[PDB]
Amino acid sequence: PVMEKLRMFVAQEPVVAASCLIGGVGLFLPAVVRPILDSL
Amino acid sequence: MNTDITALEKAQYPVVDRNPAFTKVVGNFSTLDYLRFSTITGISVTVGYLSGIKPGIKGPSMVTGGLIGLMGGFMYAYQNSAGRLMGFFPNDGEVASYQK
Amino acid sequence: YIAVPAEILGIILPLLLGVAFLVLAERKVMAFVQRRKGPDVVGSFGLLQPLADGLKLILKEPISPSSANFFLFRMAPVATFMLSLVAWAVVPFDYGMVLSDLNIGLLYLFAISSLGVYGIIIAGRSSNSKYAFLGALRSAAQMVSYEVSIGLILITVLICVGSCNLSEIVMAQKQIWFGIPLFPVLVMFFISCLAETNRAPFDLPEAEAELVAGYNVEYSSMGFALFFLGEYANMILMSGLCTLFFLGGWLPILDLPIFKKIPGSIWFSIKVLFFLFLYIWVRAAFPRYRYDQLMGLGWKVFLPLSLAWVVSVSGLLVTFQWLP
Amino acid sequence: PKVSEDKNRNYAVVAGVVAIVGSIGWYLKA
Amino acid sequence: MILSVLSSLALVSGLMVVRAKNPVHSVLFFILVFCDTSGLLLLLGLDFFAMIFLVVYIGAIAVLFLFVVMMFHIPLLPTQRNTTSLRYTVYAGKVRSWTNLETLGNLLYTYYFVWFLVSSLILLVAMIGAIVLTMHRT
Amino acid sequence: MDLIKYFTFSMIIFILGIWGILLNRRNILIMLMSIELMLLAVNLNFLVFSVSLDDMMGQVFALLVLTVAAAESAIGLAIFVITFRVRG
Amino acid sequence: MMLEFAPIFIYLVISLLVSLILLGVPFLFRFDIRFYLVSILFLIFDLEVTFFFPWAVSLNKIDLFGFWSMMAFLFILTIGFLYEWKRGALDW
Amino acid sequence: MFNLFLAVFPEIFIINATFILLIHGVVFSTSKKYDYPPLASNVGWLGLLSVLITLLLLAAGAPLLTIAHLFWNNLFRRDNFTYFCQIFLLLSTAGTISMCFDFFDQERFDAFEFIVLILLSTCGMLFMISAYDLIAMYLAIELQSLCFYVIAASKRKSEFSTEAGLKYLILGAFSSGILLFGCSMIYGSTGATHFDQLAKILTGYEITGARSSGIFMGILFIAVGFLFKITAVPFHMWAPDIYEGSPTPVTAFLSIAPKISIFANILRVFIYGSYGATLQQIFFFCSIASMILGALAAMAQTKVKRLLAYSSIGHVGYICIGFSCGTIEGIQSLLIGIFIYALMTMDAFAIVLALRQTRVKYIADLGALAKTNPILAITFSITMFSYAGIPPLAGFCSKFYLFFAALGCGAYFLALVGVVTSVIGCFYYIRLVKRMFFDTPRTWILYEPMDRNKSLLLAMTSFFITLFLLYPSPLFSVTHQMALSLYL
Ligand SMILES: CCCCC/C=C/C/C=C/C/C=C/C/C=C/CCCC(=O)O[C@H](COC(=O)CCCCCCCCCCCCCCCCC)COP(=O)(O)O[C@H]1[C@H](O)[C@H](O)[C@@H](O)[C@H](O)[C@H]1O
Ligand SMILES: CCCCCCCCCCCCCCCCCC(=O)O[C@@H](COC(=O)CCCCCCCCCCCCCCC)COP(=O)(O)OCC[N+](C)(C)C
Repeated sequence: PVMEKLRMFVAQEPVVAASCLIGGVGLFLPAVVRPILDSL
Repeated sequence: MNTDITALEKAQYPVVDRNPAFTKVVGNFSTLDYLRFSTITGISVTVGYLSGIKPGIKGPSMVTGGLIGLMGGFMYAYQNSAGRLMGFFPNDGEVASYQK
Repeated sequence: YIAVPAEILGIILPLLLGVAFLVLAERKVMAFVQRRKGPDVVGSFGLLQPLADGLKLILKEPISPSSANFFLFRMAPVATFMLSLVAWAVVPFDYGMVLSDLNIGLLYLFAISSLGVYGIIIAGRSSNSKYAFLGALRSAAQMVSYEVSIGLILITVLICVGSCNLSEIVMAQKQIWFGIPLFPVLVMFFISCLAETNRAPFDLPEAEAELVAGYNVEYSSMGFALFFLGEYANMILMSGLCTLFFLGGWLPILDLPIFKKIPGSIWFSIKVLFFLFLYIWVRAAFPRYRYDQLMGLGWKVFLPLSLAWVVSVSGLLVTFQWLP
Repeated sequence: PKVSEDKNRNYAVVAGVVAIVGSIGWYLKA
Repeated sequence: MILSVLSSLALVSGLMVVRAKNPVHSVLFFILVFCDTSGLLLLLGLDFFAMIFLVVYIGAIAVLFLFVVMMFHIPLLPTQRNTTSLRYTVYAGKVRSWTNLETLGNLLYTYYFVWFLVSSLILLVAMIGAIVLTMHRT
Repeated sequence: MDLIKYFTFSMIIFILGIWGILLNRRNILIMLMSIELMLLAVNLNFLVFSVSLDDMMGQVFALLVLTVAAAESAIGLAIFVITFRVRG
Repeated sequence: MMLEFAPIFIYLVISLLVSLILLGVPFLFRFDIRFYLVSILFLIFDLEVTFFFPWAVSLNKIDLFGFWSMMAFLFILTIGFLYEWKRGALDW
Repeated sequence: MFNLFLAVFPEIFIINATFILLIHGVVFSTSKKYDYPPLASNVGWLGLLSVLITLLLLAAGAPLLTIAHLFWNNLFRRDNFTYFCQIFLLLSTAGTISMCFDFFDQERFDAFEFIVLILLSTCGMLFMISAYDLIAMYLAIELQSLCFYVIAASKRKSEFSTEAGLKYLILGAFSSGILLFGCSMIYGSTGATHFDQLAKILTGYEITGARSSGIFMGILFIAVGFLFKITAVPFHMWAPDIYEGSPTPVTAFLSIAPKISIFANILRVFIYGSYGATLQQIFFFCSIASMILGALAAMAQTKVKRLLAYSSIGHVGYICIGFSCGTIEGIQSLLIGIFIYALMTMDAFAIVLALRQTRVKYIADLGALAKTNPILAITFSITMFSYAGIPPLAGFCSKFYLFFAALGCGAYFLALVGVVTSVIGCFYYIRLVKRMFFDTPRTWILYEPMDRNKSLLLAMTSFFITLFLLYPSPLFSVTHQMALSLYL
């Protein structure tokens, strides 16, 4: 599965994984959370 | 934003849902749309495999071709479905589906 | 309209004496960290030591052949010093304690900081040496590289406040400092300001420039000292930028309406000197950092991460409609 | 001598078969 | 009179750029041309562009050129007796008056957003081209 | 009369850049500075016209021109350093 | 609204005078490509900052459209920087 | 919201595929598992597939691509003319990228950035045809300009490639500055950067009744910049050197893909932004000079690429004949000439790439080619005759209808100069013929056989050229519809 390769990548590159995680959060909030709170 | 979707050349055919939502036109895919999607994706995957044997990257080339074909076929199917709902295409099916 | 030069001198002269006493503070704090006393004999607590240093530097023969076109070598200190001073014309000390009231005043700071690269470059080139020029060029490349991280962090700050004006940035921090939420961003900005002034573990470029050469170039007696003065003025400026943006610029830190006797002009100075103490602490707590890994670090752990922080702040503010 | 054992080339073959079938259906259904 | 002397000095620097004796001084005068130009824009009333000229032209382009050079070696007549008092100021519109930055960003990313992406593609072309040509990596 | 002065100054910068690029066929470095001068003069033309007409299409396009100027300079110096590697 | 730059000009003149009086006191008594590459990356990632500056200030006026256009711009430059990273040209 | 982007799918898809190809190439060109594979042909085949898919997207969206025309009005305006122009430019790009595959492995040039830059410049060209404003016009020009500046100097071992790339860079930068200075004053004297409102403020009053020194000279500078862009005499400072120095696949992409888009751009500017009838004069003299000097200069060249460069300049003059006579028939002749010249240029560069396998340099190396490979000799002779304008071939029809358009407007001097330049032009073409059929040199150069894609493209183009006069109705009808779609 992809989990082993993903975890090995996170272990070797901490800064890139952290940057991707924060960027994914910052892109997921306005693309998913925003429409569902727009409709209350 | 202020958005107005009005074509310069109006639809020659009956119009249903002049501004169709993404989910519905995705759900309007007929067997022809699925067939053209599948053939585009298959052609792209085959080209990706065949081209990437000389460099030796036989699987990654397959995946890249598959991504390209999936995107292209989905765009083509969506365009056809939309033009059917917008009325630019023959759309003889969902015009009957609208009545019932 | 004749009142301006008085303000200019009142901003310049205390800056120079503060640079001198900041050198003294550097020596004294490094002494105390290493279980020492530092300059104590001169003056009372070493307070007259910078004065003795200055009078000693003046009372020496100047080595000024300059072995060159006689012009570019004497203009580099002037350029770096005038830039490091003009960067101080926009700082909003307390409320009206600001010289110029630029409606942007932040892209202006970014531009002034970016322009402070030619001084060292033309100093290295004018100084006819096959390694001093190269070392100056590496230092310039380092500052240039960390400028982009500085700019991205400035954008991160500017998103929250919504206006470029420096006074309004502090005005927007009545609720919280912007340092509590953006603490990783504050650390990044501190490290970038630390690495952009060659005043850090991020120091090796110039460190080897003297080790392999000994500065066997046209070393003016105290004409060279203008580089040192400008570097320490930049130290003070980039120490104050952190307390303008991430800490409250002049607002009380954690205060009930009881300690209102003191003014806001010293709430700024206490944070500035705290950040200066942190500068000295970091210098005398860590080993130097190689230039091979300096560039790689500055390009691969700060640009993507600061860009991600920009993206996350913008996305979170937009989602909940929390914009200014 | 019963299985191809190349799980990567098999996907290419099935994709090509799907492409041919889709092209034929496109020609006929349309 | 501030415009005249600044324009004249910019013109002199631009003239000396093309007839320079060595590339170093050519780049040095090239920097002064943009310095004067930014001052002129500042006089014009556009503070944002006046400082982008420092950030880009003499912030990155001039540094790049210097790095490369280091190595590899009908008008209205001036009569204004009765015109400085005929200025009609419409106070409406002064309330909630935007700057040169808010106005630009209002319509740069929203209405004319295709050209913005075209400029992004231009930047990507430059970034790729600077690498394909110059990667020796020996 | 200041629009006239602005336009004349920009036009003289433009013709001076043309002058610089035309004369020296071999410098290859003054040519790039002259091209930058031409772009600068046109940017000032656009900004001055935008201010005079109170129209915003001048400043948007002037800002977009900077991307082209930077990209052209970057590619120019890339090709220059490639060319210089051959000789000397 | 823009008279606040004449103080900057006078400050600059006085600072130059102070520098002159400071320098005059004693008187009264070979090629690397990597440098070019880092300069190019700085230029490219400085243009993006100059583009960010109008976006952040006017981000309130524009909702879910300017933000996503700037995100597309960032994605394009991120693809560029990713090609930059893997190819090399980013470490020494 | 999302359906407002149905008019930009043929471009969004090509951008996304370009990004995917760039990512795949950069990821798998540095993998130690596969030992740094040479994935230039792989990326090229994927790019050709992407071009075919976006061509399919563009072709099937004829009823579409005109929706939300108010929302996109400020940015671009695409119509029947733009639709056909894009659908032909993309086909030309596909053919060029297809006939250069063997160039990647024959001489071991595995740089996949070449293909991604071809794709991205093609996207820029697709922007240019749809561009309906001065800003978008200039930006779309600059996309392809920078892509070509990068690509021309790609082969960094030959002094020709680097110097030609630098000359192209300097000339294009000067031309772009000239064009942008021209647009700046047209904006200054009228505002109204948009083409729709630029064609309405200038139609009100003729230039003869009152003289505006700003609009006229801005239009003149725009025309001068555009003539620099297409390398039209006297603005041909270095074009033969650019075409000789640049790599053969690059020159194959040039002079077909850029010229089509720039000519569509010039059509859009000329029809709308020009009502003073002052561009007739600038096109007249420059096209005459291009005709005369191309005809008189291509006869003195001994290499092949220089001859193709000067033939391209001559055909540019022949096409520019259509601008001087502004009528429906003039634009029809211009577009038909562009189409035929594009096909013949593709065929000729396929010939040149075929003999590039053994490094053909001069015109004498292709001596006695009728013996080693008779059929390729016949194909090259037919293509050369089509260039000449011999009746029983394509290329004669284009010159014919260009002459008809020239005589329709009463420009009798244009017809005479066209005839005489054709007479001299055919002479050195037949001179090329003699050395390739009749006289046999002592030493023979042997050429290794070709590959299937180039051979198939060459056969298709050769059958198109010969049998065009049998059934030319579809091209004429397309061109008549395109010429009228500029207004309705
Ligand atoms: C009296 C006679 C009447 C008439 C009788 C009628 C009979 C009907 C016969 C139809 C034959 C179909 C022919 C279609 C042919 C397509 C081209 C063949 C494609 C092909 O190379 O094969 C597979 C690949 O796979 C696909 O890339 C994509 C796969 C495409 C091919 C899959 C076709 C499978 C269809 C199965 C239908 C079963 C029909 C059963 C018929 C028998 C019933 C009794 C093997 O690749 P590979 O890596 O080992 O090796 C390839 C190959 O060597 C060359 O292409 C290259 O030189 C080399 O670089 C490498 O690429
Ligand atoms: C989702 C948004 C887009 C995300 C991608 C955008 C960026 C573009 C990146 C494109 C390049 C990615 C290519 C790498 C992807 C992973 C590669 C891979 O899966 O291959 C693996 C394994 O892959 C496989 O085995 C099977 C994968 C292909 C089968 C599926 C084909 C694709 C079908 C359609 C695509 C998916 C659907 C569309 C997307 C949902 C490696 O196998 P090999 O090493 O070649 O096998 C051994 C080789 N050797 C014998 C020499 C030792």
